[PDB]
Amino acid sequence: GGSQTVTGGLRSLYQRKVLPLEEAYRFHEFHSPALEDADFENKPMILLVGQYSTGKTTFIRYLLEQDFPGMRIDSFIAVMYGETEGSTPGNALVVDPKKPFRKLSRFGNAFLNRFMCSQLPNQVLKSISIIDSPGILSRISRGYDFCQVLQWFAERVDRIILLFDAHKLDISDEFSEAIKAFRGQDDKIRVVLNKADQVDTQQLMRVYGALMWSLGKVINTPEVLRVYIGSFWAQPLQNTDNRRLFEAEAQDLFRDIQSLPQKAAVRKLNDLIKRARLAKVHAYIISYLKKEMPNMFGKENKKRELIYRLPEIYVQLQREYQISAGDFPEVKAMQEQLENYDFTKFHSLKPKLIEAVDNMLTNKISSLMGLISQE
Amino acid sequence: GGSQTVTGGLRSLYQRKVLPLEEAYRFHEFHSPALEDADFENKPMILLVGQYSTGKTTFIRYLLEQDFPGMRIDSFIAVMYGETEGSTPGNALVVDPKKPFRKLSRFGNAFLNRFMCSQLPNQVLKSISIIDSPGILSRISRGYDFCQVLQWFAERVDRIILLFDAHKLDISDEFSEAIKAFRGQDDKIRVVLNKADQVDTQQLMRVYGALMWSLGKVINTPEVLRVYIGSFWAQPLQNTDNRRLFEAEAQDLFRDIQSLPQKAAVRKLNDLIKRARLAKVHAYIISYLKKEMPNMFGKENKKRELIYRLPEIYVQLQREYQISAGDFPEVKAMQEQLENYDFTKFHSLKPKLIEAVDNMLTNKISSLMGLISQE
Ligand SMILES: Nc1ncnc2c1ncn2[C@@H]1O[C@H](COP(=O)(O)OP(=O)(O)O)[C@@H](O)[C@H]1O
Ligand SMILES: Nc1ncnc2c1ncn2[C@@H]1O[C@H](COP(=O)(O)OP(=O)(O)O)[C@@H](O)[C@H]1O
Ligand SMILES: [Mg+2]
Ligand SMILES: [Mg+2]
Repeated sequence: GGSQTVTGGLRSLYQRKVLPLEEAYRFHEFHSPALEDADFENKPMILLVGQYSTGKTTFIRYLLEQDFPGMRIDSFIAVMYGETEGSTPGNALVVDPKKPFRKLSRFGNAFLNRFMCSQLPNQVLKSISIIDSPGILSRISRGYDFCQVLQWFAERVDRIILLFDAHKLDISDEFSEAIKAFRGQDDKIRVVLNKADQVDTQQLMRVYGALMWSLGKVINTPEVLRVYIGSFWAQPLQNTDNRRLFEAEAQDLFRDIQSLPQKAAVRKLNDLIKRARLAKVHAYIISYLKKEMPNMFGKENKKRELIYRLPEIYVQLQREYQISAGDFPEVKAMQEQLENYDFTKFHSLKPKLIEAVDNMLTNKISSLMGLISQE
Repeated sequence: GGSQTVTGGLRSLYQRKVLPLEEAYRFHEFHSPALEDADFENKPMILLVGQYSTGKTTFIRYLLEQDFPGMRIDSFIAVMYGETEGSTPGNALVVDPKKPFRKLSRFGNAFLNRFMCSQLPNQVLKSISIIDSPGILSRISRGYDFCQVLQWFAERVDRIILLFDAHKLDISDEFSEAIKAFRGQDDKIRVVLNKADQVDTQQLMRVYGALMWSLGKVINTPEVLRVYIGSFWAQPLQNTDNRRLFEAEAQDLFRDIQSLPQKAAVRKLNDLIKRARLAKVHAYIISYLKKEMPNMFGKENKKRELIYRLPEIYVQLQREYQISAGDFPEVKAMQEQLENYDFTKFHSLKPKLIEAVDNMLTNKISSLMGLISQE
């Protein structure tokens, strides 16, 4: 709801202020194409990795506080918002251009047959999407590369939740192999020690301790991971000795997840800023190239002189516009592309378009970050 | 007290039954010398490794339930039993032949000046000895190799206790370097998470979790370590939310330490058994060598034939005495030593002496293990 206003504000600011400066200097043919409305309406995703019978399917029902189609308390499920409670098989989901699952077609039927999108109107899903994963075992035989599909979600997911069972902590080689496939994205990982009320207090310490022991043994990062310890479902507690703990841990978890759409808003706001800066540089470059072109003859001779002297051009522009060499595009990649452009057809500099962007960066953004601040 | 009877029983059984079979065939000149009474009166030792201000000195006062000389709540201290409360500086301790600290002389004054033996009549010390260690810091500058002296205690100690502070868990590089020096003896290690009542329940989980995380990150062993979580001193509890836990953990700790003298008794009982078996083999070998020697001439010629055919002798004896080739001494090491012996001066086989040992192994040991069983 509130972050749908943020989404609208970003799209608006981009189309009114940034996009015209990209189109004026063919930004989209050099670097990246125009941003579609899909680039803005992204809800942060969560990947649930956990062995069989850990409680992932219940964990989802616990957050949503509601059932979802084809939940059945094994395959991949993408739980997302939807006007009506419905289910979409994977073979059809990977064709939907309004879904991030279009690239998943590379794994094929053996995977698609074990892939589904369950939709339902639920508050949680208005803000984020949950991707359940098949329960890892503790033999093997899947007609798709299970460790590569897991890897693929991890790179496009905002949060990864390793799920472990305090009643039966049995980290398997397959699970460990999956965790080693998530490395390089440890900041996305959190852990959940479920069914904590099933064991007595001493046993919880042995299990929880043996968990961290073997995790750090695997991830080999000085940055210890966060483990939310509790019993995550609607049922009563068995071993109430740590009731207060399990409740604070659940609140710490709800706060983590509830922050994801906010963190995403900022990430998008920063990406829009960086894009708007790159567009400025691109406009200053093309403009200078146009400025120097002769009024009539020696056009192809001047074009090649500019391309060869492009490194000097960069420094020329950095100084007379106080801009960083960091948001400049790579020198050689430009030169390779500037070969294919009639320099004389470029547009002279349009101060009207740059002012529109600089007025966005100085004034218009301070308010959005204020709209994000009001959680 | 009770394990002083075990000590006496072992010494008695060795002197009455084993030692005469070793002396009859010069066992002590080939393999290992006669066992002194010191070889039996060993009390298991404990090495306390822990950073500064963790509470080691209090931890010791907690177990003993009593002060000890020069405790001062930094240097090595060997807390051991003693008729009277006294203190012995290190420069004099390393000269005492009735102390295992005679080899420590290799590190010298810079270490000896930071080494002491505090004695006192205390029940705990009748059974075991505690070796406090200087508090590791969290700079460096000691005039002795701190990581080599620690290593030296670890190899002769029965139990190593890593001590950590839940109020300020700051594993330092020096401490980690020490823990890496204990590897290869992980079975001796236990951990103690002290001051657990100082933090709230959630913070305990973060600290305890971060501990195991970085420990397994260091020791790299699939065998997770045991961490006794509590507040180990006579004072009341601050955060009573986990009173029951901290009490069971302390009892689990007292049971671990209280078992050490029993485990040692068994280790000695097994070592005596293995020695008595090796003595038998040695007696059968020397006897056979004597048996084959000619009654008069060709003595040096026969001696060399036997030594060369000694591998065949081993198999000859293994079969006609149903004994394992495992407790046989190395073939070549014997041959190198059998050069220096007038074979004709050996003694013929003495069935009287072997029966004395076999009667010890069949009958006399079943009772000692019963004396150990009665904890
Ligand atoms: N918080 C909990 N405490 C104890 N048992 C639970 C809890 N949550 C789920 N379970 C049990 O664990 C089983 C596994 O549930 P499910 O989530 O379907 O498996 P998976 O997590 O592998 O999808 C269920 O039968 C349920 O009864
Ligand atoms: N169980 C405990 N809980 C809280 N504080 C403690 C506990 N035991 C000791 N302390 C405090 O920690 C400090 C360090 O004590 P000491 O054992 O002398 O240091 P070290 O362990 O480095 O020898 C002491 O001043 C004491 O007040
Ligand atoms: Mg599931
Ligand atoms: Mg101390």
